[PDB]
Amino acid sequence: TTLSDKDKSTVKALWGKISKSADAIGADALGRMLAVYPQTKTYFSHWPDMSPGSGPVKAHGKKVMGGVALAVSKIDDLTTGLGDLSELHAFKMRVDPSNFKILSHCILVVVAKMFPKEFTPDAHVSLDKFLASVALALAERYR
Amino acid sequence: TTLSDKDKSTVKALWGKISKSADAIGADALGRMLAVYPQTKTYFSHWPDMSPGSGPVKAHGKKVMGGVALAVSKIDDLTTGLGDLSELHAFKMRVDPSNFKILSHCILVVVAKMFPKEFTPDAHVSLDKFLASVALALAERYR
Amino acid sequence: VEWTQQERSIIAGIFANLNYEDIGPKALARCLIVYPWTQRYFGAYGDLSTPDAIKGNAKIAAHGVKVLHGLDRAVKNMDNINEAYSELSVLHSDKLHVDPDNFRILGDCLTVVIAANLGDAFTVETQCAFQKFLAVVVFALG
Amino acid sequence: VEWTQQERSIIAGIFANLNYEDIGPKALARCLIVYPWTQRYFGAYGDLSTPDAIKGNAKIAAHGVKVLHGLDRAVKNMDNINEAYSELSVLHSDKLHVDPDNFRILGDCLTVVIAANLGDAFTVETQCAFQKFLAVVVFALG
Ligand code: HEM
Ligand code: HEM
Ligand code: HEM
Ligand code: HEM
Repeated sequence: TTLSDKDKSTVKALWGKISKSADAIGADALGRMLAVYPQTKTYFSHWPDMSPGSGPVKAHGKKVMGGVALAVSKIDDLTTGLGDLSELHAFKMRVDPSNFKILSHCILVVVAKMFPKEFTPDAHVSLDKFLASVALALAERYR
Repeated sequence: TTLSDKDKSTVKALWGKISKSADAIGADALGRMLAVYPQTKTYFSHWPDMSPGSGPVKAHGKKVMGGVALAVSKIDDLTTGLGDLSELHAFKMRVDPSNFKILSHCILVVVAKMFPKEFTPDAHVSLDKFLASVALALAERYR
Repeated sequence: VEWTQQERSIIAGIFANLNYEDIGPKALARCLIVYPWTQRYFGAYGDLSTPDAIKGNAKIAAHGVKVLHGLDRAVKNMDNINEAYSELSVLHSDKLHVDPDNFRILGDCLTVVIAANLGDAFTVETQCAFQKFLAVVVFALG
Repeated sequence: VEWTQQERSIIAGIFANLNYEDIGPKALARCLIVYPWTQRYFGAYGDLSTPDAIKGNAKIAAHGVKVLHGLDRAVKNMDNINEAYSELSVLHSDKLHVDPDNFRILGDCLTVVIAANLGDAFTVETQCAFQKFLAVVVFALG
């Protein structure tokens, strides 16, 4: 999972083009993870409404891409950089680690949907690496 | 994936106790990978015999636990530590990542079976983490 | 393919010799400890805070033995495990929506505890048969 | 699975829209680039060294198009992908022993390509039905 200089450069270049859509990406991605993978909904069950484009999905999606924005900031050491987010997801919430891959996948789909021209195979390998690193670093506080 | 101080001593102590049976753990775990999970035979099909205790499995089981020992000594940097073998497995041989979890499992089973009293839940958790960090180290050179 | 005679006799043999109150609590507790997110499903079971507590947890011990009797049902019905398991399937998959990889995990904790228990008796061929049985139950559960 | 009419017609809708000459090559190439271990199964397909070379590869490209024709066949058989896929399953699981995680991963790659291509036509509803569909296909392959 170690990210190369090429991976970091690629992810940061991609983030430079996409980041003004970060709220829309997060919203569209959370929405889809919950509808397309309904088993993730058990984590959000206290929410009034979990449906695509709803008030809570939009508010939370911003937060979630704020977390990805945070990781792009911390890309040299995600392990420390996402420590608080690990505490919350792994230790408090006990999110099953299989769901991180799902949200990662949903984010890549929405980025590809939104920026088809930007999202080459090359952007795709490095963003997928970065997302795995994000996913590992979020798993730090299980055990 | 990252190992705690507690994790590294545990694995050292346990490896302290069980090193003397290395060649036999390797050979039994490898022999068990290939028989219980026969999809794994594809990578070893050039061997004249893959059966449990055959010469190739004993000889190789020996090298695998060789590599395990290295990891133990290398435990603060498995990435650099296992650079070469990752190159061999992940780049040159293209071993599918799903396979590293199979062999890891087979090693904890043989270890449980041989050292049932030292193979405590505490040991398991650290050994399993450690074998995962080795898996991840080995996966470095895929992409 | 499907079951060879040698296979059904290995599986019958494991479960006839098995000391449930020993293997069940151990495996379940190992699983909660080694894979802590599985604790999420056990909030009703009280003190899960340390591994010491998980190990001393009486509710967790009872449920570990219940797991093993759930396998005995597949043992008695080796040819019809999918049907035998449909209600447990609905319980595990359509109500609790346990990611199908956890079943694989617990079946792993259980193989390890059985391996530690049986020692020399957990031959290579016994492991082949047990894992083929477990693969059949986890598929049944999903 | 237990398809509603809306899912049937969404799924048929997706594959009526797609030009498989464009989607197929892209999706398979992307699989090989993003998950290079899958390159292991394509030793006979010539030049896989760099990315630029993967995309330029006519044998990989044609094979991506066959994978889409494979999918299309599953859309012709939505209630019996299992039966319709039996030989594909013998081929991927019994002969080649592709780990099931790989079918998942090329499924994902395909969904990423389809998403880039369809833009605003790739609704939430569309992906829900598309994934339900791929999940039947990967179970049929394994
Ligand atoms: C890319 C991976 C992920 C990122 C970056 C992410 C990010 C975040 C952030 C930034 C927060 C809010 C923290 C705060 O209040 O300060 C959050 C909360 C949460 N996340 Fe995630 N998350 C990820 C994956 C997941 C997954 C897979 C699940 C469950 C399927 C999940 C479930 C939750 C839940 C339930 C909350 C709290 C809900 C609430 O405050 O009402 N997240 N996440
Ligand atoms: C903990 C995981 C593993 C470790 C520590 C390990 C270690 C090693 C070592 C030390 C060697 C010998 C390299 C040399 O010749 O210098 C080796 C070779 C090899 N490994 Fe692994 N290995 C692991 C996992 C796997 C897995 C999961 C597979 C596939 C199922 C695999 C397939 C091979 C093969 C095919 C060879 C070379 C065999 C030959 O030379 O004929 N290995 N490994
Ligand atoms: C080897 C795979 C598994 C088997 C054979 C198994 C078996 C069983 C059985 C026999 C029951 C009793 C059902 C009843 O009373 O109707 C049960 C209940 C349950 N199982 Fe499992 N299980 C497996 C995997 C898992 C996993 C991985 C989890 C959690 C991550 C889990 C969580 C539960 C829960 C929460 C209950 C309900 C107990 C209650 O209502 O308090 N199971 N399981
Ligand atoms: C979404 C999952 C997949 C589908 C629908 C799919 C579909 C197909 C189809 C339709 C064929 C040609 C069958 C024929 O016309 O006889 C094929 C062959 C093949 N597939 Fe897949 N496939 C999938 C996943 C995979 C994966 C994950 C791999 C491994 C990385 C793989 C490797 C191969 C290879 C090497 C061949 C042909 C070898 C030959 O005989 O030249 N496939 N697949």
